Amino acid sequence: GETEEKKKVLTTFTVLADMVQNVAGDKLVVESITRIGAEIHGYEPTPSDIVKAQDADLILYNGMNLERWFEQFLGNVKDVPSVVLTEGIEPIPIADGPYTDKPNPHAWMSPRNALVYVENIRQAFVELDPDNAKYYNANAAVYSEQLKAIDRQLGADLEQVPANQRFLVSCEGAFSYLARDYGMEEIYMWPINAEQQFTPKQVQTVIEEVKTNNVPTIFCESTVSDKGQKQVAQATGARFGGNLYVDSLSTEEGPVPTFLDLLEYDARVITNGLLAGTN
Ligand SMILES: [Mn+2]
Repeated sequence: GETEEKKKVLTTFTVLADMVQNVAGDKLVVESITRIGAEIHGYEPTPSDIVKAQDADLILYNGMNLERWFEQFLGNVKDVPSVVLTEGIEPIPIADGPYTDKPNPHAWMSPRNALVYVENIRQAFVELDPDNAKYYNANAAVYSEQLKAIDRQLGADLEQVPANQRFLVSCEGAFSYLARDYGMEEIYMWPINAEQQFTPKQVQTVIEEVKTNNVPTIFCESTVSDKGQKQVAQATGARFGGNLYVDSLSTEEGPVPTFLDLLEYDARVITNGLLAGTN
């Protein structure tokens, strides 16, 4: 009597992938629809993506319209349970552009929020695989504990840059939750990823705001263009920080190979970017 196989949980992108894989341990086999630095807001699902979902015992997604392409994707697969890892989180509405004041989906950029992400991942696993409950709870318990610990570090990290200098300018406004948590003023080229290609007025606005605040370093993300941000960089003298990570982790090489890494790093390169470097 063979013990049989392990459940297949599918997730929309690489960040959620690392989160779930940390609550599943070796009990479940986790897979992610998208591969590394890919625009996840409007990714087009290949046939393989469709077939996977069909042969997956559970599909976990962010919700809050993060993966605009989900509703459709899930539409063409029979009864494969689906749960939104975002349930419980009180959203921050979008500022402008299309999706005017709809929910900002980037809630996982808030360690405080990441905790409810992990509770829901946990709950779905005990129902999906009741036998391995113990493990999932032991995993989540350990995982939750690290979130809290890094949360302390994040807060103790950003409070360095004085209150009236805590300006986090970026490409997409994905760091809104991280900003609210650690009292920062956000400055972005566009609210959320959409029709996009942004506009010269959006970059124009970013151009003045940086000046009306003397932000020494400005960043962008590893999933969107940097052609727009750099302009504001070499036309405002602000130092162009590298890429911050939100909608996708990185490789085994490079930084941000794990979500927890993602938090420590983003904030770490943010804190010292707002410290010196005006001229
Ligand atoms: Mn995004």
